[PDB]
Amino acid sequence: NIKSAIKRVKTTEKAEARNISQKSAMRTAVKNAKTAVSNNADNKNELVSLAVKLVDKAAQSNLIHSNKADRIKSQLMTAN
Amino acid sequence: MAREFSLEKTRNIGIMAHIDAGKTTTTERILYYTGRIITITSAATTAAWEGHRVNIIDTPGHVDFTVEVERSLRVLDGAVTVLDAQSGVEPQTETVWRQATTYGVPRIVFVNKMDKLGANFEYSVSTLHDRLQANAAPIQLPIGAEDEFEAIIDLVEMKCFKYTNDLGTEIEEIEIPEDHLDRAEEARASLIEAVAETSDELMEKYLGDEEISVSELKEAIRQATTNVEFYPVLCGTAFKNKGVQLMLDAVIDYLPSPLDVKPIIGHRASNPEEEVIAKADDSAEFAALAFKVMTDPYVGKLTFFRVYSGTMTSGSYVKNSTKGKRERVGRLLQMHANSRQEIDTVYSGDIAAAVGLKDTGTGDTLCGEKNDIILESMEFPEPVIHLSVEPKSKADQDKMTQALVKLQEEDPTFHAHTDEETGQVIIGGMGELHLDILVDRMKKEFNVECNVGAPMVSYRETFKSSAQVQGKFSRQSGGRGQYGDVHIEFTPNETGAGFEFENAIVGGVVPREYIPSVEAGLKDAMENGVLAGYPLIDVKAKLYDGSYHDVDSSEMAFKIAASLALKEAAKKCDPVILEPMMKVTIEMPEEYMGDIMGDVTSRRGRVDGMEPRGNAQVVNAYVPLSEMFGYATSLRSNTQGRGTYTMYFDHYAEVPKSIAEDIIKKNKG
RNA sequence: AUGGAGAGUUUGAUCCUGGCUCAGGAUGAACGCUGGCGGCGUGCCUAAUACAUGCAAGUCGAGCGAACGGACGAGAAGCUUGCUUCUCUGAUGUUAGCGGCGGACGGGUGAGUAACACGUGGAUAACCUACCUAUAAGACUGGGAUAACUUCGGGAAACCGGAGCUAAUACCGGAUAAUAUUUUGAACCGCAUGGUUCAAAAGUGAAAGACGGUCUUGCUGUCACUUAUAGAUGGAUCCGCGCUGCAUUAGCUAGUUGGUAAGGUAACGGCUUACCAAGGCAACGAUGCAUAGCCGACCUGAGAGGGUGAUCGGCCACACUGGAACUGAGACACGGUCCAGACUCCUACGGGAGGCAGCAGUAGGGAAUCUUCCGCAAUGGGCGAAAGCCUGACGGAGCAACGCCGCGUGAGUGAUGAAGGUCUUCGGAUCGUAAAACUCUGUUAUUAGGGAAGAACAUAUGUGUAAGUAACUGUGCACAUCUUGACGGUACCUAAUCAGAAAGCCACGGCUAACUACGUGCCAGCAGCCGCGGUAAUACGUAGGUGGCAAGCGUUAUCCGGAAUUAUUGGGCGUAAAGCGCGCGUAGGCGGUUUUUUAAGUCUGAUGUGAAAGCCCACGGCUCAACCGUGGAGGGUCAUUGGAAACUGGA
Ligand SMILES: CC(=O)O[C@H]1C[C@@]2(C)[C@@H](C[C@@H](O)[C@H]3[C@@]4(C)CC[C@@H](O)[C@@H](C)[C@@H]4CC[C@@]32C)/C1=C(\CCC=C(C)C)C(=O)O
Ligand SMILES: Nc1nc2c(ncn2[C@@H]2O[C@H](COP(=O)(O)OP(=O)(O)O)[C@@H](O)[C@H]2O)c(=O)[nH]1
Ligand SMILES: [Mg+2]
Ligand SMILES: [Mg+2]
Ligand SMILES: [Mg+2]
Ligand SMILES: [Mg+2]
Ligand SMILES: [Mg+2]
Ligand SMILES: [Mg+2]
Ligand SMILES: [Mg+2]
Ligand SMILES: [Mg+2]
Ligand SMILES: [Mg+2]
Ligand SMILES: [Mg+2]
Ligand SMILES: [Mg+2]
Ligand SMILES: [Mg+2]
Repeated sequence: NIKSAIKRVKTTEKAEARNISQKSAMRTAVKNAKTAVSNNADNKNELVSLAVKLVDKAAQSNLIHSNKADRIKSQLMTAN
Repeated sequence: MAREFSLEKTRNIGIMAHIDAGKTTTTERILYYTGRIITITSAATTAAWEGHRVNIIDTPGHVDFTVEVERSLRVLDGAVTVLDAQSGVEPQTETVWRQATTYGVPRIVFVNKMDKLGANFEYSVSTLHDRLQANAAPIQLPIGAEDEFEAIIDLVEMKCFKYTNDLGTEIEEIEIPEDHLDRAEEARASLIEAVAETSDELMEKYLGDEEISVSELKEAIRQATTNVEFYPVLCGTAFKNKGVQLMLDAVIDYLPSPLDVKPIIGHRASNPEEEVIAKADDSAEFAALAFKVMTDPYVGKLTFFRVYSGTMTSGSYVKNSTKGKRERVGRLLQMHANSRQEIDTVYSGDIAAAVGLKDTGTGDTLCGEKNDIILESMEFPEPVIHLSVEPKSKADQDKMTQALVKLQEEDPTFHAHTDEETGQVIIGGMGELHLDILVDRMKKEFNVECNVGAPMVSYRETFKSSAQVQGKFSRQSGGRGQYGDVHIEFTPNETGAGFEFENAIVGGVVPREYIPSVEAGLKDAMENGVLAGYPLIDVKAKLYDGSYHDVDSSEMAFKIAASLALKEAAKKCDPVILEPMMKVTIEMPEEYMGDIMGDVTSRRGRVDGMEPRGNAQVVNAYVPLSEMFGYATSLRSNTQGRGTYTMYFDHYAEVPKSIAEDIIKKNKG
């Protein structure tokens, strides 16, 4: 094993933990927003805005691709 | 760069002794002490003692493994002969002593196992004097014997060492006790006389009644030892760590260096008559002798060699002048008590292992590329026991041959050859133990299960009675007609004279064209046995008459006639079976001569004679080769391992009635 | 026009047919014999067999805390003012750790793969792209942790946990910003689907500081950071055509083929799922089996063709076997992770570790293929602002007649045909101008001196100039100076000495250049074919001589040739091998005359491309040559486009 390889193991573990936390958060927000849009609720627009915020922040963190974020936003905002 | 130890400080030694005398204990203690401010493996181990490099080779004791002793003594400078205190000189001690003497190796004797019950230092020295006829004298005395053994009186310095524990530490250097003072002074006088028997200067100095100096007496002992005229005798117990330091001190003080030793003589490859002296000189040309070859599972094939003259660096090219090829010395290793170190260079008087030598067997010379010297090889004893070997599964015969080749390269004393007559492969070794170990190693290491037995004996036939006989073959009934007819007298020839064909034809009754054909037919028919299938020998065939047909006569017809003539001669002449008889020359002490002659006569042999030779006896006898199977073991049992013999085919003799009938029955069915 | 040779052998003899054999070239060759040197190349083709050992991937202190360290130089006199502590200052430096980038390149191998893998030509209005470049706009305001470190506990080791504390160019909240997303309107345009531009709004997150200059903490240089749009680079997908043997493999297919909807992806898409339908492929060879990386090229051939796919370059695939995802711009990752499997190793028996198809090397297999070498000086790459570090890439050296090319092993005179060998017709012939002897040279070799280029630089130091500045330091560019070589004191040059150290292999019956004497006597042996050998052997072995080659020469293996012996070029079927025993007839192949039309074939012009290296032609540089370099020409059954209509095809 190379020293840089061991270091990369550590840093990869850290990055994975952070990324999966953030991705789970954005997935939860997207699911909540989609449910609110599907069944009209007074919280619909605020939930959609939160979903879009987290989707775009994920795209900027590179958790999803820009085109993935665009598809999510397109479907969400067309439903809403 | 610069050798860490000089030629004057280098010591190449070998621990030799009888079985279970303490060679490996002594070597382990030596390595431990040199390695302190222990597994013993490899051909040689390099350590350091008091600023001296010490290469140690531990040898085997068994007469079956005399090849190791031979090949070690060839490249070693000094030897430590270990003796069991309770028994002194034993048969294998005598054997290794004679090998060291034939190689002119200085020796120091070490009486181990002083703590054992029955230990007797004086009796061990007396055995040295009597059994070996060696000018050995003690340079130490043991205070206490068996459990009482607790001090050693060094006699060169008249100083007593007291050992307070079995750990080998906390030795007290004290003055000789008063009660042992007289005995110590008498032993010193005896030692001085023994050395003076070789040194004239010392002899005059002692006769003058003047006091001998410590330095002068050390010098004298060193000179005598290096001349192989004096053996210093020490004592101790390697198991309980007493006397090992003194033994190493004596190794340093008395055993020679590659300088003190006599030079080495070799032959130019292109000028065999030319002689080349290879002295211990770094600046001289590089010449070394490869004395051991093994395979190490980590680093590959190792070639252990001793360098006599010159230097050589790892990662270079050398000449194998014996195989006349070029070898790449890739890596050079030296084995220490606990580890192997890679070493960049090797100097005269160093034993090392090369990694990368291909096709370099033991006894080969490795010389500089430009040089073409060939050092003196090693002579090893001829096989004393032979066994027909054969794989249990014929599908493994190729593996068996390859294993035999590798094993013959590993061990010079083990031989394998195919016998044409019998079509059997035979393996010759130094004894039953040797062959047993080799069989087991083939079975396991090489995964070739083999079975061994007594080698088949090729028998011969002959005619005991003379007779005139005739053979006549006619084949005119069908198609082409063939006629042959011959009249031949068959006579018992003088033993050993071979087949003799005589042509007493008168009047051309047998055309001269067909007579060679008759001879060829007789030869073929006698090659094929007439009684049990073995060739017929010692016969005079006199073709004295015959008939022929101007047309039907043919070479094949006359061959058929000769075949029928030999068939009727075998019917009419009472053939017997002959067996090879070996001229056996047995050498042993006179006290076993009766046993040896009794065994000879019990083997159906006859004692030809006896004769003194040196300090022993020689018995000459003729014994059947069949009855000579397993004779080495019986001889060693009869003579306490002191007896040796040689055998060579001498003539054929008639097999007794019962044995011949048994042969015949076996061959028939 | 640049280019094409045949011979032996079936018979008493002949012509024909027909196979066999030989003369040529080639090689990653192997073996036998032999062996002087130099230059340039090439060197595990077998076991994608297993691997000891060393090295092949790090770097950044000008991102960050901490630790070690201790100049310059403080204080008391031990009365030692030269040695001394801690109460300091502590600079030049070094590091384990967090963090950034790089570990996806470079290097190895050809196992798998018959497939859009590869080659060629196209398309993407179905796509992605870190570092680099250009332009524009920004870099605002706050916060919580954690490594390291200290402490406690458990371990043979691998190393593990509990508690406490601290940084950042690490992480996160908030603010403003969009050509990105939703909706509305408009303009233009295109290869269905749609593309480009403009105008309104709604949802909306980005960022960071480090080292300096001026010092007015205001301005500001370099580097670094963020968003958007372009360029470049790199990657992805699709399509026409081409690219292999077998029918003693004829049926295959059920997410299979299409549609609808959704999910998913950089992206279109049965890519996946639910529903509906029964489609899809196939004698123009589906399916199955076997084998195989493909190409540029290489060998051969007059060509057409045939064979091959080492070295070098491109593309692909793989990294003990199989699956998987993580991080990341990029991997489903040779020297990363997880799981399973096989195998191996260490252990204190509690438990741990590994993957040379990287460079050397070991064992094994094999007829057979090298050093566990030196250096980053050159080129290239990673990191860094830079010096510099790393780089088994690479540059070199070592070994091997393995190949090609070059030069040696002497030259002139030398009849007096010296000795001696072999033959003899006993005269003589021949080895033979060969030798001897006289004269000459030193390529080579030995000795002693001189000794390159490859080296550009970078950095550092001086100026000059250009953008910006309020002005500097800096940045770009230009001109100068110090320094930088593993090879290596090697190539090469000079001076002296000696013909002195340096020739072997095969063949000599015909093919096929080269003949005699002895020994043998169908024996020993030779042999590619025809054959030779039983007393006169140019064929067996030796000797002399001769022939061909020559540091090589022979043998074996394999490919093309000769072979028109699979015949398109360029053969045949009465009797030599070959007409189905003969009809009826399907697909396919082929098809009478004239007129008009189309332009699929056919012919012709232009454009793009067919990488580099290679082959051929020319020139230049190594003293020559091989070799190296530079231009040209060539190479498509290639694509787009414009023309002609006789022939084949269509109407
Ligand atoms: C000095 C040393 O190391 O000796 C060792 C080494 C030893 C001589 C061994 C006995 C025997 O295998 C030996 C032979 C000749 C056995 C045959 C081959 O394989 C040889 C290549 C091998 C070399 C040496 C070896 C391996 C030893 C013995 C004897 C052991 C005793 C008995 C009864 C079996 C010993 O240890 O004394
Ligand atoms: N009593 C006694 N036994 C000893 C001594 N030294 C060695 N031994 C034992 O004697 C035997 C000899 O064995 P080893 O040392 O292998 O000797 P080798 O046969 O010469 O190789 C072993 O059992 C040793 O332990 C000693 O000093 N005293
Ligand atoms: Mg022993
Ligand atoms: Mg394959
Ligand atoms: Mg041809
Ligand atoms: Mg990797
Ligand atoms: Mg690896
Ligand atoms: Mg390797
Ligand atoms: Mg082998
Ligand atoms: Mg042809
Ligand atoms: Mg016919
Ligand atoms: Mg017919
Ligand atoms: Mg028929
Ligand atoms: Mg080209």
